[PDB]
Amino acid sequence: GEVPIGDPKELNGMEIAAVYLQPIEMEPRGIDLAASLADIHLEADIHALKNNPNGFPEGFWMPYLTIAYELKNTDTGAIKRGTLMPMVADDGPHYGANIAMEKDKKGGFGVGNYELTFYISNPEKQGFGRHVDEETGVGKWFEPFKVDYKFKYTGTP
Amino acid sequence: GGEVPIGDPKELNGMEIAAVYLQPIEMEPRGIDLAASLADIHLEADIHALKNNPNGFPEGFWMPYLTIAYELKNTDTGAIKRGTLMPMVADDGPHYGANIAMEKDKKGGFGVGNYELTFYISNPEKQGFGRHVDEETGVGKWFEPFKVDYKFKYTGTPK
Ligand SMILES: [Cl-]
Ligand SMILES: [Cl-]
Ligand SMILES: [Cu+]
Ligand SMILES: [Cu+]
Ligand SMILES: [Fe+2]
Repeated sequence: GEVPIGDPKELNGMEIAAVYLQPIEMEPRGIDLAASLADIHLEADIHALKNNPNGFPEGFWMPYLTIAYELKNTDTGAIKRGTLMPMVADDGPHYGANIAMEKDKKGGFGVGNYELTFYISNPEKQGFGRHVDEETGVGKWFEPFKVDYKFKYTGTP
Repeated sequence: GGEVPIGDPKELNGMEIAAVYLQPIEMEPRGIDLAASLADIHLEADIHALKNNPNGFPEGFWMPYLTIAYELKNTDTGAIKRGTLMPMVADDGPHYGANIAMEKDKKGGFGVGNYELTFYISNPEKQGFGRHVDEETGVGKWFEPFKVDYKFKYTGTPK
């Protein structure tokens, strides 16, 4: 089961929530950190709100986002950064990454209080287009932004 | 509107794959597709998950990160052109599309007539989109690359 990370945020036509679960195994291999090296799988759950201004139907997954994360243990001061990758699981597409916590050879990423930040850029950064004609067009994309969560990490689930 | 349907939708590999066309559409960012003023149609592949999709996509969801090549053939004249459909969004949602010169393309016989359209579709892994494969959260293997074809009569730009 998935453990909630903080409270979700609504902005820029999107619901942006974070969860973690046990490490997963991803194909293609050699991209996501291997499950045996990780303690959690971190997911960003990002879906269109009602009346999304960029034309995405309510509830649709928001694709082609560029997303980085920053995870800070506020007890130890340890900070790490990485990027979340687009992928699909049994419960649909998301952006995810296996992450070493206890297993991080640097130390300091064990059980404790955390701050998580997502840094998110719009689909155009990856060449995704938008109609702009009168008949079928949609509005401009958001500028890059961050969202912050606070959570307690209680150990590899 | 709306979109002019091209042939009949196919249901294959856990997806509905339909083809439609509209008038040329103005797209941002500028420069990455053919300008509207230079085109006669906007061609789209309309691709969504069926129920019981074996790759974890909920019913109705747009299928993202597909690589989609098209071949458009005028069977009357012999004219052929090939291209890629690019992912983008319109007010009614995401699709794969391209502006295409028909009558305006003086390099071939792309006028009003009988057409065959083929899509060549590769799965999202070709673009590095991932899939869980662990027992707990994993999904089925991706489909191998495949083709679908449609026949339609092109009658000119919608007007
Ligand atoms: Cl929070
Ligand atoms: Cl057909
Ligand atoms: Cu994942
Ligand atoms: Cu389009
Ligand atoms: Fe999930």
